[PDB]
Amino acid sequence: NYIVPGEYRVAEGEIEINAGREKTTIRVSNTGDRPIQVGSHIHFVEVNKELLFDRAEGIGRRLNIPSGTAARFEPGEEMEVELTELGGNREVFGISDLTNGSVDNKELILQRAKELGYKGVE
Amino acid sequence: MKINRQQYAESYGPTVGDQVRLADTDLWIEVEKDYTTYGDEANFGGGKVLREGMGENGTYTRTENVLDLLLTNALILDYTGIYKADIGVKDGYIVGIGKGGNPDIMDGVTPNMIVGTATEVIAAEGKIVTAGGIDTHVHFINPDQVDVALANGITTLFGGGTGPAEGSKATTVTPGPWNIEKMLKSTEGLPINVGILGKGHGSSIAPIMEQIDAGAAGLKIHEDWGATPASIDRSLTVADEADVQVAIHSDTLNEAGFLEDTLRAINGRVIHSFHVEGAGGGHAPDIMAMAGHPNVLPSSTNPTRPFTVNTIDEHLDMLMVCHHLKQNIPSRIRPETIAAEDILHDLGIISMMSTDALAMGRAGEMVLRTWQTADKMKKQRGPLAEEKNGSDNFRAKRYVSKYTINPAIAQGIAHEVGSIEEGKFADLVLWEPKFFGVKADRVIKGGIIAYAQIGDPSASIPTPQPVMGRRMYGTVGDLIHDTNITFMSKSSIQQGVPAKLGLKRRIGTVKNCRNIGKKDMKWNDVTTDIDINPETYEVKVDGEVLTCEPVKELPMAQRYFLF
Amino acid sequence: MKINRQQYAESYGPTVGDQVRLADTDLWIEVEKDYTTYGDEANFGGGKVLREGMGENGTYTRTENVLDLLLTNALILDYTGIYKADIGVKDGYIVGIGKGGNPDIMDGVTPNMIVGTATEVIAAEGKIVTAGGIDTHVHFINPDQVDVALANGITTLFGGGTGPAEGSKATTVTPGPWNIEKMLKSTEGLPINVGILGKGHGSSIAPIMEQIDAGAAGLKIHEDWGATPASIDRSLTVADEADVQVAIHSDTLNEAGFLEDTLRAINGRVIHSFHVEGAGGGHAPDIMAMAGHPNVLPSSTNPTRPFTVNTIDEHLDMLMVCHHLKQNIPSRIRPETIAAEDILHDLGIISMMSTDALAMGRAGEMVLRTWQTADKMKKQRGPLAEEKNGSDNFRAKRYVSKYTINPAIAQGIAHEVGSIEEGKFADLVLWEPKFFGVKADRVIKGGIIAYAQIGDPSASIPTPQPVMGRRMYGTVGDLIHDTNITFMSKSSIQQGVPAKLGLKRRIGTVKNCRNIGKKDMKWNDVTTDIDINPETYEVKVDGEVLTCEPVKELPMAQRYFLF
Amino acid sequence: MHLNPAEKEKLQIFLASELALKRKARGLKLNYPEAVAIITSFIMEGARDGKTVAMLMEEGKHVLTRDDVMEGVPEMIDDIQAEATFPDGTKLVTVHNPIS
Amino acid sequence: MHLNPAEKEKLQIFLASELALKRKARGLKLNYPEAVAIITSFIMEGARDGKTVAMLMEEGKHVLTRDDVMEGVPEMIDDIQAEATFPDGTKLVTVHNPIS
Amino acid sequence: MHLNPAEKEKLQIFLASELALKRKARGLKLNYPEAVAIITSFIMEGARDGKTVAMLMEEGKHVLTRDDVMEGVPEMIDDIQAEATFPDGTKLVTVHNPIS
Ligand code: NI
Ligand code: NI
Ligand code: NI
Ligand code: NI
Ligand SMILES: [O]
Ligand SMILES: [O]
Repeated sequence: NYIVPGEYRVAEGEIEINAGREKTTIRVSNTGDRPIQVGSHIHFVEVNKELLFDRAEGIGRRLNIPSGTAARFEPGEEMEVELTELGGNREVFGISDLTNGSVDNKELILQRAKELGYKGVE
Repeated sequence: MKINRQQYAESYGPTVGDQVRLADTDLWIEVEKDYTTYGDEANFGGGKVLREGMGENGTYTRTENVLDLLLTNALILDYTGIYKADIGVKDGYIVGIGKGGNPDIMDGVTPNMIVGTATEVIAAEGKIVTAGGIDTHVHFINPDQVDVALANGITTLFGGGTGPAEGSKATTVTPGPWNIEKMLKSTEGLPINVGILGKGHGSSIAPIMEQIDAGAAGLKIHEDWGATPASIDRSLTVADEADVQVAIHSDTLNEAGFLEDTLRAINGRVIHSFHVEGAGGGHAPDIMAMAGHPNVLPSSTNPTRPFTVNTIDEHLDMLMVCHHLKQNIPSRIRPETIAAEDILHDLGIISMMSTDALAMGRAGEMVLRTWQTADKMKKQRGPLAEEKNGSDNFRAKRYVSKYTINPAIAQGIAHEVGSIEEGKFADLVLWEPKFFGVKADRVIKGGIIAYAQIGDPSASIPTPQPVMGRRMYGTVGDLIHDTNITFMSKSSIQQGVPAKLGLKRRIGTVKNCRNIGKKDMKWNDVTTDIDINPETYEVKVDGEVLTCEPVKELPMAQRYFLF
Repeated sequence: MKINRQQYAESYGPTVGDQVRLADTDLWIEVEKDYTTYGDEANFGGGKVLREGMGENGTYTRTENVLDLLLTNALILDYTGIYKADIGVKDGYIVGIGKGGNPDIMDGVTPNMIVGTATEVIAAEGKIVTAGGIDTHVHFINPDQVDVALANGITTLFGGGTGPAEGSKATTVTPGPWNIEKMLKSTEGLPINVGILGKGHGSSIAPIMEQIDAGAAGLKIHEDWGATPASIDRSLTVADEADVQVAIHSDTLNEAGFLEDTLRAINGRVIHSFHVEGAGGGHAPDIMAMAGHPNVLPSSTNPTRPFTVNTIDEHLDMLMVCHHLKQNIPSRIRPETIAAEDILHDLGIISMMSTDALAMGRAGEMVLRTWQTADKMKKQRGPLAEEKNGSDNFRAKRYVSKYTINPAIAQGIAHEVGSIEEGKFADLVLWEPKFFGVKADRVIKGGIIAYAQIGDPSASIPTPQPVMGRRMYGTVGDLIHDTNITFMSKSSIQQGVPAKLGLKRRIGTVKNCRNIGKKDMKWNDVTTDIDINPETYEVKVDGEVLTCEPVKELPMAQRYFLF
Repeated sequence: MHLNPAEKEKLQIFLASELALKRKARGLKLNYPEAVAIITSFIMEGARDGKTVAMLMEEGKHVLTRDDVMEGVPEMIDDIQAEATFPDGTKLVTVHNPIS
Repeated sequence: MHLNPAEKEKLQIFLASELALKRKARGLKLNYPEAVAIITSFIMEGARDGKTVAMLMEEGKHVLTRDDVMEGVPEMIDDIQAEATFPDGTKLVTVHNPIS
Repeated sequence: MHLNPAEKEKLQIFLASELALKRKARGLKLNYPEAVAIITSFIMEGARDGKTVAMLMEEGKHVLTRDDVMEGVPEMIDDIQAEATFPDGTKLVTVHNPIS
């Protein structure tokens, strides 16, 4: 009976994000001496060079976290993250210039990654 | 990974099935559907989604399906539905309602709603978004009235007047070619859409028609100019030829005829009946019977809305004042018709609200009183039969229609304004639910913000006190031209009146208002036999007695207002 | 006949060797030279010198070397010197700095500074005169911000925004051709010079370049749009081809790279680094190292300026608020870097001030905080080595440069504005010494007063209460067009954008900003190795530790301000 | 606060009424604008208190009397009108001949 | 006086706060704008007194309590922000959840 | 009320003076604008009282003394001027060096 102006009465239950897309768990280390936060929608293979992880497993993927949130890595911190698949056309342009086209081009992405010193390529 | 609903709603705004309270009323609206793809919601800020190569496309030029503006996560309340969507705007129009972002990486993106380099973002998560209000009973008496209207979410003023001249103070009339020209030029400086009514009075065609040709968007028949059978007939002949609307305030005195005489003069033609209840004017005591006819588009003005303990006293007050202006005031102010007017609104028999700004009505309280009325009817009658899920969605759509789509339809301007639909002009109002219908957050005119509740201009951020309504960049310099529409008759546009006067505003064409009726009033389309007892003023609808009582208190009042 | 110095200064303003206190600070400026001929000083009023046949020439038409306006006896404070001279203006530009009057009868009259029938007089004896301030970090969020900027002596706003849209509220960006067009038209109504930045974001050239062609004067890279290596690279390629400046707010999150990655993307190209200290945004914790590089033009925004006892608490406040807007806020606000920023200003390592108006900075406090900073450094470090005569002239020139000439140079507009030099536009601010840097006396825009602290408009004279800032005739009707400049890219001017939009303001060309660096920053030209310890945030300059402390009180504060 | 235009304007009426009441408290006969301000602000504060329109129409005739105002002021003021937010929304109060 | 734009605007906040305090003194539960005005003016007068930002952040949570205001008003006010001139220049005070 | 532009503006001076007087009453040394507001409003209320221009020119030198104001404020204020409606119409009062 107490009135809170504009209040919500939300329905029961939970919202599943990124439903029906493959998920993948990987370990990632911040080998740098400064903190790194990573947003929900950056193509994961194109993150800061000093993050060490299996770069191949970042291709075609992004963090499986609520839209608009970010994972945080303190200097030296190693931790697991869960990834989900990119959707739409599964193309990436710009950001770190590793892809600039289909995410299917795995060898091309890794060759560019390795040449520029993104840690964790084969 | 799942997000519970409470946290979901506080980050992205509510989703299907969630309900939101309108201000401090007991009305609840429920999200009917949501265009989003869960986990691909758009949002803007540090480490958020609308960033280059991510939710923002880095490839496409502005023509390539890219928006000028995305409102993210809006809860739309409209005659067309109550639902969650992103709203995309381009060239000052709504081009897409759906899901905005980058098809590079996101599923479910509406093809013409790409966020690109050219896109501005307004975050509407947690807000309600409605069409701008369309006020079709405006007296142009004091330019200060425009900000009053904007602050309560009104974006179009239709009416008449030359300022505080007695003609304009009594009637929504800009009389004659020269007054109309002068006010079209004045309009160049008013940050709101405008349409101007000429004097619907004359016994020859030409003195009337020449006002349409000069740029009027419609006519007003008013008793104070002689609401006689001749002026009614000539005005409707003019309107049928020019495709504009006529508004009527009929002969309260019953001097040349009773209500049946006015209907006979109208002769089945379309007409907008102003303040149909009659406190605002019209055949005493039975004008309100107008609202049962299929050719009548019926509006209320706002001071009778809704029926409260002070209503009669203040209207008796208002009648004393008219006597003191010595206006043939020794019947007029009737609790029976004002009470009934509440119920007729609820039943969909009166289709429209309007202000009567500065003549007998309040420029900034059309939207406010619409919701107070809906809330009072829920309290007294309970949920409408048509409701379900425990929401008030049906009543909310019937009421939102009264001040958005229905006035637009009646005026012949619904192709441009009056609803959140693709292809319509981007007149949009953002509301915090806590202020809904009371004080608008941001008023968008033609895709640019025109007015906003915003704080100290010297501060590090815009939220510190004092937060008040202020004109924004849409109103400054030449942008006032591009963000606002002057509505005009087809003949004045064909005859080149805009160029002849130097008008720089967008010119809207009035059309398709001779070929409509009551059935075209969205959610408010009821025709019926209204009986008003000549001796007791008792109101019947199809033989059934209508009865209500006034309330002592309203929501959307003393919790909000400093005076 | 001789006049002692005290009386001389109180009639004509000070002369060589005299010193003046800046407001209530401990800073003293000393007159370095004087262009006058003693006994032939110009002045205006009953029985004074500028009268026909005497100090006013009665012979010459306006073209014959005659001024439109003479400021008499001005004490100029400028990067070019602190000195006494008359300032002559014609066709809205400064044409002569020297000695004005009538060569008929006076010695030493600068040949093009004749007072004739066509000449207006402003008495500047006893005033300090500076260039108008150039604010290159403006968010266009609320039009009320313009008078705030004028009242503190700012005459040019460079930045971006469409009003209180979240994009504009976070970033100095007007995105895309249509938003840029709309804001150029809005600009027609704003009584201040303006230049607009587009969104410096994209992975193809064309979506970015099309904003320059539409009329943008520069670009802004902002982390909230994705400050990635791609957007940095594409923006600088665009800027190198279009000859406009790019401003950067880098990736605070270090998401795609650390500071060294951003420098690598920049690749030795010119860039303006915004709020270089980093509280305002940028690579945590070390962004401030930007300010050591020869290709970086570094500015501060104003809320960290200078370092005080409340600074951190209020910024911690500001971070809470960002968390509540839910902006990825569980490092950022560092006493070590804010303290160091004080000293870097004093050393000439940070070249520019700016506001960050309404996003994280105060529209009316760029000039105010510049002097508070200079004053704090004198109190803590003492006179700079370079000083002599006991004056603060060297520090005053280094500091005045930060908000006048250096922003102009960085933006590519110093041929028009940014200093009191012959050939430049007559944007001039008069200050009473007692109010210097706090509240401007009169702001001149293009040779006409635009804004003034002036009293009761109904009074017999203009000085009775209440004295407040008010817009003057320069802002009214069409004169607003002639007294203010819209700065635009060469390509938009070449493509006829002003005519295509109907712009009537003077159009300024942005140019010569790709071929500059740190060395071009007047009095503020230091390059060095800045080290920021990743663990302790300790700041070193060429291996030497930088350390300062906050102060409890500032001048130019509670003595002056009603709130 | 979210002040709308009328809320901002009406602060002025309260302010003028405070000024006038100080003038009355130091013994001055009040003038035309002072008198109007006092009675108007009385009405708006009355509505804020939750009184009815009918109550304020009566009470408004007894806020100032002729001995409180300068010669001619009673006859200059034929009516005073004010709109304010009552518990049941905005209503108009007109006080006819407030000072005899 | 040399009033700048903010100084002129902020006089309004002080005025609204005086109005609200009179309303509270005659026994009314305060509304949304009245409550905001009171707490805001408290902050600006506090800064004029020379208090610190930290002090005003604490004190601002104890200027009005729920029993001083109408139902729902505590929950309508999530924060109150004000900028004012401290002895060390202009600073921003934000008071989170000022009324419980 | 029929307020003309000056009447509306001058309400601000009275308001600033009320604010300043509250600040003085709680023990603060007054600043430049506060001091100006106090002396100006004193003059306008004086003229409303029916004092002469000569009286207000004298009295205006004794409304605030140096111990009432911050360091430097006496020397910042060389004159205070105000126009107001005397019983014989609008006149200008100038108070030279009001604070020593
Ligand atoms: Ni009518
Ligand atoms: Ni009307
Ligand atoms: Ni920034
Ligand atoms: Ni900024
Ligand atoms: O009306
Ligand atoms: O910023």
